[PDB]
Amino acid sequence: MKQYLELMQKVLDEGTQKNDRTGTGTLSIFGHQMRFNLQDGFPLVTTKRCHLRSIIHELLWFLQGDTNIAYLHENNVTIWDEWADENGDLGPVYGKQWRAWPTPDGRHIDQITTVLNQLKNDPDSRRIIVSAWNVGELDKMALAPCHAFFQFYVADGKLSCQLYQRSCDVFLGLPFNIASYALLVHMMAQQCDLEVGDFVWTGGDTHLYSNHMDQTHLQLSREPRPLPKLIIKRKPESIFDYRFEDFEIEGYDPHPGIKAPVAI
Amino acid sequence: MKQYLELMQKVLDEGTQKNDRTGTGTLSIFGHQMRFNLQDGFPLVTTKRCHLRSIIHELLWFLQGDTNIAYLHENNVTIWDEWADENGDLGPVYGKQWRAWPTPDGRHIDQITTVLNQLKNDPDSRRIIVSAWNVGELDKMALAPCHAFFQFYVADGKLSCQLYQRSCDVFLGLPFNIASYALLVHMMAQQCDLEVGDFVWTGGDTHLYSNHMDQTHLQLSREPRPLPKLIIKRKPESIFDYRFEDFEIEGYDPHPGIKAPVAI
Ligand SMILES: Cc1nc2ccc3ccc(CNc4ccc5c(c4)CN([C@@H](CCC(=O)O)C(=O)O)C5=O)cc3c2c(=O)[nH]1
Ligand SMILES: Cc1nc2ccc3ccc(CNc4ccc5c(c4)CN([C@@H](CCC(=O)O)C(=O)O)C5=O)cc3c2c(=O)[nH]1
Ligand SMILES: O=c1ccn([C@H]2C[C@H](O)[C@@H](COP(=O)(O)O)O2)c(=O)[nH]1
Ligand SMILES: O=c1ccn([C@H]2C[C@H](O)[C@@H](COP(=O)(O)O)O2)c(=O)[nH]1
Repeated sequence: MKQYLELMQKVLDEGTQKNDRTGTGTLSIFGHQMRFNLQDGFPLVTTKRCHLRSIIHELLWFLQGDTNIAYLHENNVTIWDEWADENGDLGPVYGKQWRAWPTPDGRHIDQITTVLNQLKNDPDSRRIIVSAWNVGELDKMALAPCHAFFQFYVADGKLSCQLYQRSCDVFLGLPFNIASYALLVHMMAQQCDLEVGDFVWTGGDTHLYSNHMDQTHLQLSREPRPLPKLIIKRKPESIFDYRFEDFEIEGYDPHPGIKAPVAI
Repeated sequence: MKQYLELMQKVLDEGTQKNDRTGTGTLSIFGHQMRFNLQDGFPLVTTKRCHLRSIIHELLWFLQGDTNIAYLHENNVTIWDEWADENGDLGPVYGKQWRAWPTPDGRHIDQITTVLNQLKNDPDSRRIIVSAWNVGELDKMALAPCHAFFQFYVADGKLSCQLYQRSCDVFLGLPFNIASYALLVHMMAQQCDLEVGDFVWTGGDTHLYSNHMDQTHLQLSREPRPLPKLIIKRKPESIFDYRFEDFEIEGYDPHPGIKAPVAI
């Protein structure tokens, strides 16, 4: 994608060499924002092949409030396995914060159903936020959240979303993080009889790891193909009721996949 | 300043007319970012006179964990007055979350001590964040956090900071919020022997209120002037014991302070 290839070119031309907790070394910039008008096409990378199945299953997993990896295993998703303890638990991560943020006095707030009730009764609110950054439970999480915070806004009967991502692995994580959030914006728009607006991505530490530089220069020498189409074949009774097979992706024809190591 | 003024015209050319909680009406955009190189001077507006004594007093009030406007009265800062209960209290707002985010298990977390220790021991960290968006406590706050989430970054001996401001009053609040955080970046750079870097601002619902258009049109015809320079006259034993006496701006030659109606 134009926006994606241009962030890669910007971290290569402006990135400073940093060290990081996984030992691997990075090229790094701080502060970046880009926008995708979701009516132009579904924002899934065409310069290397990505796999929808995985983006969808992790999204369904977040929406049920799940933080154990067995659901993901049942549907062949492996990326969470190094962080999981012996019982497959990742601790209070995304799915838990989304659906059941713990308050000081006993309570639990479901941030997803709150947001659906704000878009319905009060779409002009400036407080239609979902946060995963629970400072209090961060010591209990397998990984502190990268895509930590997001805000929805409604305009001419169109739903927009902005995500604050504190840390971003440009080459490996970001194809999946933007497809994940753009999918949640078609799901919340369908539920609210709203049209799709913009998905705005903002990054804190936006980086390329040192052992991704050949890969990066190969992908960037590929010109983008036309952006694919998302078809939802079913409007479920609630947002928690989407199954994998409601979603069809049309017109997706990518360049060959490019592999690269995950820094631990 | 040119970034701030470019944003102001953008909200007029492109802003959607929205109804808001006050009734006043607004012109609005979603998703906007601004980079301020702090080497080039202090980012306090020159097109209208801003009063540094109130900026510096609100911020020392935050850093001490205080949610009662008593301190701000001793030192004449008003603005938090319609939101305070008869005992002068705002609920667990900014300062309470910066210094004492409360767990489910009784304990508290001092996010400013955490963040100073991370800057003094692990500067490459992509988790040097402090959040004021405490979901389990939003209902006990008089007004939910506008400047909600920020992240620090260390690259070539320089300290940078990025802010997420969910809802923004371009005319009134935004001049004060840019100086306030740029100021914090200077106190943190000083306590941690780092040079100052970039201050990056990211907004959600960025808006201009209807009854501000005249003052905005007056401001857009005035040219910006050179930025001031912030001298910090001493080096305190901790970031918690700074004082009004310690801050000085050389080179501030603004246009007159412009009066404009606040919305309740
Ligand atoms: C350094 C780093 N660490 C991470 C650790 C946790 C993550 C969890 C999820 C995601 C983003 N979500 C997905 C969700 C599914 C897949 C992938 C990523 C990557 N992908 C693997 C497939 C793994 C496999 O062989 O089965 C791939 O590289 O193609 C997936 O199918 C990124 C990370 C990162 C990440 O991208 N970078
Ligand atoms: C509509 C609106 N509501 C707010 C809610 C309370 C706020 C609290 C803090 C700040 C930002 N902090 C400061 C810090 C200093 C000053 C002001 C605000 C406003 N101001 C007034 C004086 C104080 C007053 O309005 O009572 C001025 O003359 O410009 C100050 O000197 C803005 C708001 C807004 C805000 O920006 N706009
Ligand atoms: O959704 C995800 C999850 C993780 N990461 C990356 C960010 C960093 O490269 C790494 C997490 O390491 P820290 O930032 O916590 O150090 O994983 C992503 O890009 N996207
Ligand atoms: O630091 C601050 C505090 C408040 N506001 C503004 C944001 C909105 O204009 C209004 C708060 O209204 P809500 O967003 O909460 O609805 O005050 C600022 O811009 N900066």
